[PDB]
Amino acid sequence: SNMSLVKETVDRLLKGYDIRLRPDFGGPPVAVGMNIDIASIDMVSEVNMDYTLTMYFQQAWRDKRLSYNVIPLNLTLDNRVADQLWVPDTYFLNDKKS
Amino acid sequence: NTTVFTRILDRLLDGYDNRLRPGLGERVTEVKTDIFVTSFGPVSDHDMEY
Ligand SMILES: *[C@@H]1O[C@H](CO)[C@@H](O)[C@H](O)[C@H]1NC(C)=O
Repeated sequence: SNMSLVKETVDRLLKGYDIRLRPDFGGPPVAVGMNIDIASIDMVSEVNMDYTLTMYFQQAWRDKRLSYNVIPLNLTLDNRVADQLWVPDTYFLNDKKS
Repeated sequence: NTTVFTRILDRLLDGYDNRLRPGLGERVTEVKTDIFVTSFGPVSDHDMEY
């Protein structure tokens, strides 16, 4: 079935996957493209010298290990598989509570 | 009948992938929603929130 085919593909992808190593661990740097969809800027406080903003922060890179050529559809997995992939260590330098 | 219920629940998640929605490539999932507001909280005017 199509569901079993996709499950086999995903299991093959995540098998033998080292999360400690970024894509191209011994080669050129990986390119991470950023998008931000600012939902709102809530409060701009003069007493704390801060401002709260809610955003849809999106990153896009290219991992060659998560490449499949069996199914032709753009897979959308549960949000819990992100704990088993490598994701860039992005941080906001001037944040206080997020 | 605890044994039979455990064997049902074990057969139920045998080969289950919780990373694929039901009918991933063959259909569209249809989530039927409902809401029961137990308490409509205080509307804060300063934060424009509720
Ligand atoms: C996958 O995404 C690309 C870029 O957004 C798009 O061109 C392509 O049609 C998508 N694949 C499917 C099966 O929709």
